[PDB]
Amino acid sequence: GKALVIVESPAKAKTINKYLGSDYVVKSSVGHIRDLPTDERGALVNRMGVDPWHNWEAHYEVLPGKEKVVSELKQLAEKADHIYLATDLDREGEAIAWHLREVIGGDDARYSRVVFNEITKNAIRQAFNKPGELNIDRVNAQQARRFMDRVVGYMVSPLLWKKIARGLSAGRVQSVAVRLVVEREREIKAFVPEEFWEVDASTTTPSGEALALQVTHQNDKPFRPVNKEQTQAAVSLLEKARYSVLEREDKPTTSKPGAPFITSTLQQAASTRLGFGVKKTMMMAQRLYEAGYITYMRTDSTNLSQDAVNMVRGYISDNFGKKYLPESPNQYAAHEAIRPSDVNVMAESLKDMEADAQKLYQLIWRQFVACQMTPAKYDSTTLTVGAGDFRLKARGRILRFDGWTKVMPALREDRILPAVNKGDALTLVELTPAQHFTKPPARFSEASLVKELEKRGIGRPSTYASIISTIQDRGYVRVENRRFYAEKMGEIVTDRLEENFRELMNYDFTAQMENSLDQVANHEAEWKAVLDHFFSDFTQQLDKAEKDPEEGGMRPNQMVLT
Ligand SMILES: Cc1cn([C@H]2C[C@H](OP(=O)(O)O)[C@@H](CO)O2)c(=O)[nH]c1=O
Repeated sequence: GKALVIVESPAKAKTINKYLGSDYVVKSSVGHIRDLPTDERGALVNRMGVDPWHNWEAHYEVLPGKEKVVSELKQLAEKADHIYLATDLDREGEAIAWHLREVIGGDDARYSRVVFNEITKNAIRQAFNKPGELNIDRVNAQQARRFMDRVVGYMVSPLLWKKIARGLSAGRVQSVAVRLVVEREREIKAFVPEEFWEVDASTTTPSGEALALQVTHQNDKPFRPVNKEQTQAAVSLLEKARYSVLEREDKPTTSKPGAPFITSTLQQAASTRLGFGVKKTMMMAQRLYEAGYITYMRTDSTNLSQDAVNMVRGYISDNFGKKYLPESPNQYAAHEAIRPSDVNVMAESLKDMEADAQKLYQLIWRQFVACQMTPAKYDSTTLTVGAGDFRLKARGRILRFDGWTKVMPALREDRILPAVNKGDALTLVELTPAQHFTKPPARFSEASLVKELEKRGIGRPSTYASIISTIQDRGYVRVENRRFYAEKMGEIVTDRLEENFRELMNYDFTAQMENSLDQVANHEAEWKAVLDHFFSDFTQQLDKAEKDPEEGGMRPNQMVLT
C-alpha cells in the first residue's frame, strides 16, 4: 500500500522526508550494505574477492555487523508496494543502489532509480514524477574500476615487500600521483638561482607631483644587467640624461567574474582563500548538500538551469540594481555547478551548521551571485618616458564601476599617476637599483595537485579527495607548511615502478583508462573485455618484474659491500 524510499544516510533521510507524502516511507542504510572482502592462485583470488582467470567472477558479502540492517530492510520491502532507490547520482551511487536491489531481491519491476542534484521540494517532485531504471552500464563501469584497482593493489604490493620493504602499498592512480610530486621535488633540488638586476626612478612632473618609474629598455633592447658593475655603468648614464614623456596611452579595461564552482575549483578556492584542506572541504560540502543547502558536490559542469538563473537575477535586481544586471544571462560551458539551493538563504541563517561550514557556503554563495552580475570597469593608463638611450614605464588604474565586485569584501587600491602630457619634462630625484634572484618551481599543495591532476585528465570529481589522502599515509609524501614534500621511500618506489611498470606509470595511459571507463558507462565498450585487455598488459609487466635483475627484473633495495 505504501512506497519504500531508500537513501544511504540518516542526515539525508531527514531532509528528503520534508518533501515526501504519507504514502512514502524513507529509510537509510547507514553505509555500504555489501562489498568486496576486508596462471592463478586460489590463495590470491579468495583474498581479492574477484577472479581474473575465471572471467572475473566476484564474491561480495554483507559488511561487518551489517547483517542486522539487511534484516530490517527485507521486511519493510514486503510491506511496500514499490521500492525507490534514491542513492546519490554518481556511478558509485548507481552501484550502491544495485547492491540494495541484489540484497533485497525480487522482481526488477519492483524497483525504480530516481535522480536529483539537490534535495528541495521541486527537485524531489520531478525526481519521483518520472522515475527511472537502474543503469547496468554505469554499475559495470564502477565495478570495472574497483576490480582493476584491486588487481594492482594486491598483486604489485607483494612484489614490493619482497624487493624493497614489507608494509609498502601500490595504487593504480595513487602511484601516478606520487610520481608528479617526485619529479617536482627533483626539479627543485636541481635548480640553479640566477642573478639579475632592476633599476627604478622617482621623478617630478611639471606641476611638481611625484612620478615613480621603472627602466625597461636601453638602446632599444630589454634592460637586464647580470651583475653589480653592469648596473653601475647604467646608473651613471641615467643620472645625466634629460627625462621627458614620450607617450600617453589611455584605455578602458574590464574584469569579468569567474564561472560557478566545480569540485576542482571549489577545493582550489577553499584552500587559497579559506585555508581549508581538500578533505575538510569535501566533508563539509557533503553535509551542506545532504542538509538541502547546496547542489551535489561532485561535478565538473558549469551549467546553471533556467530556474537558478532567474532566481539569482531576481535577487540581483532587487538588492543591487539595474546596472548590475546583464541584458542576457551569462552562459558558462545534464549536471549543474555547485551553487546555493535557495539564493535567499544567507550563510548566517544556516541552522545546525558550524563556523567553517558557514564560511564555505558563503564562498559558494558569493561566486554564484557574482557570476550573473556585470563586469567591472576601469580606466587604465600607461606613461612611456624617454631618457637618453633609455626608455621607462609607469602604469596606473582607476575604478569606474565596481560591477560584480560589489558582493566581495570592500577593498583594503594603489594607483593614480600624476597628470602629465606627452612632451613634458620630468626632473630626476633619485635612482634606486635593486638586485634580484630567479626562483625555483613552487611546491605543490593539495590545491595545485588536484589542479594538475585535472589538467592531465587523471583525476575525477569523486576521486580527487581520496587520491590526496591516500598518497599521504603510506610514507611516499608528506605535507609540512601546507606544501608537498617527497620522502626518500617515494623516490625509491617511484624509480622501481618506473623501470618495471612503464605502462602503468605513464601519464597518457592512465588518462586513456579514464576514457575507457567512460566508454563502458555509455555502452560503447563491454566491461569484461576491457578488464581482459588491462589484465593482459598488466601480467606481461608483472612477469618481467618478478625475475632476477640479471634477467631484467626489479632492482632490490640493496647496497652490496666493498
Ligand atoms: C563515481 C564516478 C562518477 N563519474 C562520472 C559518472 C557520471 O556520468 P555518467 O553519466 O558518465 O555515468 C558523473 C556523475 O557526476 O561523473 C566519474 O567519472 N568517475 C567516478 O568515479
